[PDB]
Amino acid sequence: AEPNAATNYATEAMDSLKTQAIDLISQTWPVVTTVVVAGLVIRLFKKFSSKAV
Amino acid sequence: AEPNAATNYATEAMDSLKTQAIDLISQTWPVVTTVVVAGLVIRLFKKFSSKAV
Repeated sequence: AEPNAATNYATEAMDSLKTQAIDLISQTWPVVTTVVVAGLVIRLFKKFSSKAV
Repeated sequence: AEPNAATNYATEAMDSLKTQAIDLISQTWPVVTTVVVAGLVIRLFKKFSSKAV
């Protein structure tokens, strides 16, 4: 009753904070994917210079 | 006889005041239990923010 109804409202804002934290981390994934675009494209250019040496 | 019968009527209202004071304190216990519902639910939310830091 007393802590049961209090944990019903608390669980509602906790699951909206779980879904919106998964959205914020979904903006993190494409940013580190673009950092790996600089790593793979620049390091393939280093393969151009080393292979011609 | 004289203070003995006087203390019989006085003891009757004293034991009705003991039982009804135990009832009034039984309304006090669930009110401080709801204050501990704010302490444990709010302080578990503070555990959410501190654990993500």
